[PDB]
Amino acid sequence: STNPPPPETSNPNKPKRQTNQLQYLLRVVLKTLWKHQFAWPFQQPVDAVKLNLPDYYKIIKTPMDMGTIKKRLENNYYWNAQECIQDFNTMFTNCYIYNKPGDDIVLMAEALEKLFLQKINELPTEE
Ligand SMILES: Cc1noc2c1-c1ccccc1C(c1ccc(Cl)cc1)=N[C@H]2CC(N)=O
Repeated sequence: STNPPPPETSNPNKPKRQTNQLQYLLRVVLKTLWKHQFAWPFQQPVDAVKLNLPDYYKIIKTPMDMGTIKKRLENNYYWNAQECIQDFNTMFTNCYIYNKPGDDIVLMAEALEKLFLQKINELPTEE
């Protein structure tokens, strides 16, 4: 039983920019969420082998995690903030698909998502 290869965190043939929104997304949004007591399960790809979740990557075909997003930000992988926000959304959606309402992992995701939305409600001037 193996995990899949993780998502790419660089790609020279994908357009990219440094923008004020993307800088904020790393410096403020990601960095703040990272320090939350409920960040830890979302700080790396799901290790389905270690966690003994053999069906995880049968159900979840578009993995995404904050460790990946951090790397993407640091490497200027994104063209715009919206692309990074989409990744965060995929992370949350995955968690809500694989688990169920009331699970502890879902309480963790819901708290992170609430905080995320608060942080992103106001960004720097778009570019
Ligand atoms: C992300 C993600 N989505 O699902 C899971 C994770 C996850 C990642 C790393 C460590 C643990 C997990 C947890 C989990 C469960 C309880 C608590 Cl308190 C904390 C985390 N759950 C699995 C699914 C599972 N059913 O085990």
